[PDB]
Amino acid sequence: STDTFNYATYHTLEEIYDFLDLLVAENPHLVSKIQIGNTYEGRPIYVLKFSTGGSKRPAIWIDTGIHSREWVTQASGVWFAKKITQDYGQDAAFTAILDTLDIFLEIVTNPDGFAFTHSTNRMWRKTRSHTAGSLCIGVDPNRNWDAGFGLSGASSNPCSETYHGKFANSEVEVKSIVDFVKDHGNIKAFISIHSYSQLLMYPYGYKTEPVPDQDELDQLSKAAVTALASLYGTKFNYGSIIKAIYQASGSTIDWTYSQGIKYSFTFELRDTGRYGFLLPASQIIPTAKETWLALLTIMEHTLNHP
Ligand SMILES: CC(=O)N[C@@H](CC(C)C)C(=O)N[C@@H](Cc1ccccc1)P(=O)([O-])C[C@@H](Cc1ccccc1)C(=O)O
Ligand SMILES: [Zn+2]
Repeated sequence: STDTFNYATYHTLEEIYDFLDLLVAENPHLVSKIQIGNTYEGRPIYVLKFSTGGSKRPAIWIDTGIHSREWVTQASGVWFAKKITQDYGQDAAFTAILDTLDIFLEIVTNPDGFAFTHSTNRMWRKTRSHTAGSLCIGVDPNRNWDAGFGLSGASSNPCSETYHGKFANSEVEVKSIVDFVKDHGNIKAFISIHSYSQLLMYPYGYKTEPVPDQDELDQLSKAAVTALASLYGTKFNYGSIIKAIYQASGSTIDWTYSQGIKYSFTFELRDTGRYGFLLPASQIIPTAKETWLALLTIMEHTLNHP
């Protein structure tokens, strides 16, 4: 059951999918699973919805595993799902969050990539869509969104790690999120989680110009990384994507923010390079724990600022 699940190890796609079902079955009045589409290879795409009721409540969205090799992100998502059901009705501050906000959690945002990192190539990053006249496979799901699509910060070469695709939303894994969010209409925070580098970022990645909500986002980022540090002393930096890392066009939070989702953030988790993507299983739960502190901070702020 989810009480006997090993949270400190990396799992396969099937185990994570079995986990989703276990958690819904153990918490039928709190947690449900939504299929938002099928991947290029036909695998279902699922979102957990955590809700104490109401009808299209204001919601936080959290996604992990958009880039499939980023294993700590999926492993942390599993932990978060469990943390939510452990804490609701036990922790008062968290209970107050979920008595008002819904939470949507997409643990494996790129299932075909994820299965590929298990079957064939531990370092696979992209989707697994085939591109004609190319033998190279896949599109960078973090360059396929409709925000500066195709501008500097992405590549038109199908073989590139940052290939943008033929057009915005050409990847079904991306378009499925787009349609979910637009159909929902009441997403107030959108958090995309990646690794590694220990960063918390707000938009834009595609241009240098500051977002109009920059001072609010920046101070929230400061509050979040300070919360994160309070646990093991892990040091995160924060800023716009373009300043903290590099120019990237067609990325997720640029899109979400342009739809009016003000609290659009992207995390880069542990570590800063020693292990990079190959983070030991012994760092899964501390990464998750400290990251949960940062998440609490953003959620509470979203709760309090309509
Ligand atoms: C071999 C390697 O490291 N490749 C990079 C991606 C290529 C550009 C070289 C990468 O995979 N970056 C991931 C994490 C990272 C690694 C080293 C330094 C900094 C970051 P990333 O999660 O894939 C970085 C991410 C940044 C981002 C976040 C949100 C909106 C726009 C861009 C991205 O490139 O999508
Ligand atoms: Zn990434």
